[PDB]
Amino acid sequence: RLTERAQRVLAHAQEEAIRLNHSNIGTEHLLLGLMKEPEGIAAKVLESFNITEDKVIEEVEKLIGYTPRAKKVIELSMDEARKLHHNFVGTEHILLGLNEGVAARVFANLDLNITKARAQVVKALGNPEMSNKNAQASKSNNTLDSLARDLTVIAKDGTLDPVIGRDKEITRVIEVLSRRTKNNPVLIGEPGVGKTAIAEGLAQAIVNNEVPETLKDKRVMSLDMGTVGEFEERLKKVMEEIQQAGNVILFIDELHTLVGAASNILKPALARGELQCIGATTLDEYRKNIEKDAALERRFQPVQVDEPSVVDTVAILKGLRDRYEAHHRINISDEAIEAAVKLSNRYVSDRFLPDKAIDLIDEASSKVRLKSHTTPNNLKEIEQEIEKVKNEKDAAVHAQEFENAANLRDKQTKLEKQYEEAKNEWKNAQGMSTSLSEEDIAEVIAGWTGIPLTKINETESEKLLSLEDTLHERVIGQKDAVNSISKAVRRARAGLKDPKRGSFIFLGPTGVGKTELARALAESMFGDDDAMIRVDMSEFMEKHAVSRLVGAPPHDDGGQLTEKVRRKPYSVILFDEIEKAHPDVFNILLQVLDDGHLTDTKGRTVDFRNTIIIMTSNVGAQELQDQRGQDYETIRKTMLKELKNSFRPEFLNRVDDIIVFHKLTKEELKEIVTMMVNKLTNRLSEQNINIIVTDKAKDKIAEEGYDPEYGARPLIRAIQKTIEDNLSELILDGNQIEGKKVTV
Repeated sequence: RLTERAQRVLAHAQEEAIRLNHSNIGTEHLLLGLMKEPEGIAAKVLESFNITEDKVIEEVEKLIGYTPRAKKVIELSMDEARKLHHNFVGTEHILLGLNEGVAARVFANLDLNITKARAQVVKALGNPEMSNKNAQASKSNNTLDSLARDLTVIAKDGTLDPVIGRDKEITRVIEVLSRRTKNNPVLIGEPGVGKTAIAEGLAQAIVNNEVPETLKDKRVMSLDMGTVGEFEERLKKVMEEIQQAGNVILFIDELHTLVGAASNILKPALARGELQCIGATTLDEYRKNIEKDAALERRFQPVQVDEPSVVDTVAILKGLRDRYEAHHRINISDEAIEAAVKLSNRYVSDRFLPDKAIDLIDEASSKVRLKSHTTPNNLKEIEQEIEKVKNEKDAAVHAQEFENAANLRDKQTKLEKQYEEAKNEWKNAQGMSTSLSEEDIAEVIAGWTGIPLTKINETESEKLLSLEDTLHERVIGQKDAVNSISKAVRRARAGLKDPKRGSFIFLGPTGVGKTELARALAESMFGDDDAMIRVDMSEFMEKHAVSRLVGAPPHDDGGQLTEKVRRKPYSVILFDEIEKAHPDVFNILLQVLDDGHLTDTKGRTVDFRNTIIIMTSNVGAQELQDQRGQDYETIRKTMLKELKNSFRPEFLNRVDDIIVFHKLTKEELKEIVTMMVNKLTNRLSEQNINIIVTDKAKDKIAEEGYDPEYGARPLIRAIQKTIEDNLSELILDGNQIEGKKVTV
């Protein structure tokens, strides 16, 4: 039938009949629709000559204080289709149909059909705009108080200060009011980290008035969420007032309203279908609270960026790099910014990097600022010079010294003699200036984590360089397999695997570097081995696939490890004896191997690629006859086949690498025992005691305990069994201690 040009406002002038509830649908539905709001859309050009638009609004709005007269206005409006050389009829020739639509009284809003309206048709384009670019009928074309306090005017002071970077984000925010659905995005995750300062980005657009054509009217107010007998009847009061005033928005500041003094206070007024504002909730509180309603989970749009990304933080950081510089009184060599984002990026597994890196602006800036806080030892030596006798200088006044005389003015002259030097070298020595990286990185995370080693130094031009080397220092051997890994998930790093996507097999007996270099492995990785978690795949069989996958058909025995790592922000996993099982289970252990995570039943989808899992085998004592010195390719290919006997390439094509044991010898026995000596060097020679290494006893007992069954691990205890008891010898000595050395 009709078009988009202001039949828009006749469909919603039929909503103006629903708005204004009148038994004659009046021209003030056409015009109090056509004037959508009391804003100056006065932009109708006829407030020049005779009749004010706002005067029409007031007097016809007192007349209320298609109605076939105005259904003939539909006709006379369609009569204007050929009168002014058009295709179609536009937006204000409704009013050029509005003979009847006048407030014709003593103050008549009688409407000029010609008078200077023809000069106003020399004004309006007319025959250029027939219709339809999509439809080109746009805008200017041819208690009310501290209960809702704001920051909008406070930003419009300029006192609130510009954060930067969220152009697309605040753009999204603009798009949310373009919904017909969900007028807030509940920013989830870590809100208010700067996401409150994203709202400062929004009021920042208000003070800019980059805030558009339309949205300059309504404004952000800050809610008062505090306590009073009843708290809430006042709030129900102020609801109808400012909601009736209706030219603002507010926040839920922190909490969705689930309280006792009540929860459903004006949550029914929300449920009245009204009231565009902003809520507040997090990731799992979207998942709890907002989803706990599932009408909250209906009504708002969940959006976040986190406690955020990289160059976002570079943006807002180098933008606020003047503001918080007016706080912390230092300013930046931006390599500190680089290394800061870089390192707390590498670190913080449970909290997030960047508002914690704003907190690094706090810690590091507070650190240089605390070589920069209080009165400035040699200036304090000058203060000792200020600090010999005023605090006892004087009393010769009290009685008859002929002596007041001397020592009085001796120390008058003598101090003031020795004084203004303090001013001179003090104002000189009141340090260097900008916030350098090196030590306001190194010193400060040394104030947090430490050692400018694995905990700080760690540029991976260092450890990726000496990587294979470094772990090969720990448990020697398998260096082929070592940089088969260090190579292998070297190219997990530099992004060349999937960002959510690694498994490594053992070939030997336990604790030969299985326990010990799976140990020393993760202890090299992030400096600490504690991440790594065990199930044998002799253990995960059928209903440890139940206690691996939660029940309801067969209990909450699901996950021997699930709820732990579910709570954890970081872990590493090692599993054992894989083709001790059959090709059937390798699909559920392959379900561990999936997803860029695992799907068990309990809690959360996250990354894989930050750390590693590891596999282990021991069965191939048969192919040790192959070792009894055939190659990597021979025996790895042999138990790559014998591997593949039970295995699945879905499952195996989630495993990275076959990892050998170069079974070990008595020599590697001797040398990991030599590492055990270097342990006691590393711990108990910290009393810095010298060491007799008697190779009689060493190769004696080493010769003894080279276990065919157990390998090396238990013997280590069986070393110390005597040996550290031998230390007790030494402990009960206190004599062959630091600097000296005995054994047999």
